[PDB]
Amino acid sequence: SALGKLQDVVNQNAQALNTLVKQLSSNFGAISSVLNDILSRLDPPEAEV
Amino acid sequence: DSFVIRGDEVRQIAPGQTGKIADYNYKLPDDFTGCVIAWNSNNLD
Repeated sequence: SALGKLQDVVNQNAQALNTLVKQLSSNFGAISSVLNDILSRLDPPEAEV
Repeated sequence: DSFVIRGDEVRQIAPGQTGKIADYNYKLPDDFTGCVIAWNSNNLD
């Protein structure tokens, strides 16, 4: 850990991208997170919400 | 638009609703429909 600051930069960027990708799985208050599924099993007027 | 339908079909004719009349007979668009006015016509029949 001699190169602490540079390794910290790399880790911070990896952390940001990783959490950004993790947010996709989050439900966000809808019936399901995966978008194809929410499209498939509801009518378009209801699925829109 | 003028047509004659039964009381249940009156519920059926709404935007985005799904029913035997709604699926095939008559479909409202996924957009505002101005108004829907329904009254029984049994005396006229």
